[PDB]
Amino acid sequence: KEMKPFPQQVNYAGVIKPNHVTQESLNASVRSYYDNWKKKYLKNDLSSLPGGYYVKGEITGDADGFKPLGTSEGQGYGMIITVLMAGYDSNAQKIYDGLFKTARTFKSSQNPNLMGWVVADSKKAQGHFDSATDGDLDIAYSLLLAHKQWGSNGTVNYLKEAQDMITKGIKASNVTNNNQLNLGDWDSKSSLDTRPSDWMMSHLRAFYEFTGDKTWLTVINNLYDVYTQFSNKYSPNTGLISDFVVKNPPQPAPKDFLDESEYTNAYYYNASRVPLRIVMDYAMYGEKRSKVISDKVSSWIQNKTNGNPSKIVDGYQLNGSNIGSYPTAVFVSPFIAASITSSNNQKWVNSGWDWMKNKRERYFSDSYNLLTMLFITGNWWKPVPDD
Repeated sequence: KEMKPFPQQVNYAGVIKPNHVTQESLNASVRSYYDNWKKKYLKNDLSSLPGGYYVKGEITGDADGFKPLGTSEGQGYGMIITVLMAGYDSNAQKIYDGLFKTARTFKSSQNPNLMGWVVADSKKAQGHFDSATDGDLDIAYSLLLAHKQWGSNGTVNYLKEAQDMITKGIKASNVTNNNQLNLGDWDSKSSLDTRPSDWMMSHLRAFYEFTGDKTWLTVINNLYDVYTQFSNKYSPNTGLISDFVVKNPPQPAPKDFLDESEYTNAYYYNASRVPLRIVMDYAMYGEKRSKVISDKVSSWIQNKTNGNPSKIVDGYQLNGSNIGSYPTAVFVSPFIAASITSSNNQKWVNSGWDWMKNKRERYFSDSYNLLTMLFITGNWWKPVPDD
C-alpha cells in the first residue's frame, strides 16, 4: 500500500549525486544505515504510553524533574525517516502511526496542536512541556509525506492532521508578526529571536502547496532576506549563520543564549543543520537564492579543508576560525549536501559520501546523517498535492 516505496531514487534538476558508485550501492548504504539507526534509536518502551514510539536521545540531566528520553526534534527526524523507508521496512506504517501517537499524546502545554518538546516516561509529562519549532516543523512535514505514501483514508487522516498542525499549530504559535519563525509556542508572536536551523525552506514550500496559505511564502521570502542581511554583515566571506539570531537588523545571538552553549553566537551545533535545510529548497523547488547560499558555504568549507571532509571540525566562528576539533556527521554531512548544486563539486561530494555512508557515532549526528543520506541519494522525494 506504499505509493512511494523506497528507493524512489529521484533526480532533482541541477543537482549531482555521488557518482563513483552505482545507485544500487547508494540505496544499499541507506538501507543498512537505517537498519542500524532503527536498532539503536527507535524505541517503543514507554510504560506510560503503550503503542507509543520515540527516538532515544541522549540528554544529560533532568527536565522539570523528569528524565528526558527523547525530544520533539528527534520525533520529527524519526517520523520523516520512517515514511521514507516504507517499502523496505514492512512495519513502517505501524511505526509511523506509533510515533504520531506519542507526538499527539505528549501535546504541548501551550498550543495543544503542537508537541511538547520532551518525551519522558510519565503520564505527568504528557501535556506538561511547551513546544520547539523545529520538532513541529518536521512532524507536520512528515504528515504530508505520510499522506503521499499511504493516503489519508485509513486510521489516521494524515492530510487533515498535517493541515491542522500547520495552520492551528505552527502558523498560530510560531510564525511571528515580523514574518520569521520564533523558538517555540512559549515565545511571543512578536519575537525577533530565531534559530536558523528552523528555516526549513523546502518544508515551508510544501506547507504552502498543501494549504494554499500564502503566509508560508511570505515567511520564506523574508527569511531569505534575513539570511542575506545577516551574512553580508557578519559572515561576508564564509556565508555561515549563527546558532541563534536576534533583533532587527538581524545579528548573532549573545553567547550562552538559552544557556545552550558558549558558542550560540557562532556556527555551532544548532546551525550545523542549516546547509541541508537551505539546499533542499534549490533541489526540490529550484529556488536560486538557495543555490547562492549553498555555493558560498560549500566553496568556503572546501577551501578551508583543502578538499578533505575529514578535516571539518565541530564548530566555527562566523569568520571561519575553528572552534571544534573533530569531524562529526551533523557538521560534515550538511556541508556535503550544500555542495550538490554545482557539478564541479563532484569529487568533493564523492569524498563526502565515502566519509558519511557508514559513519556511526551518537543520536544527533546519526539521525541527521541519515536524513542527509536520504536526501543526497534521491531517496527523499517531494510531496506534491497530486499528479
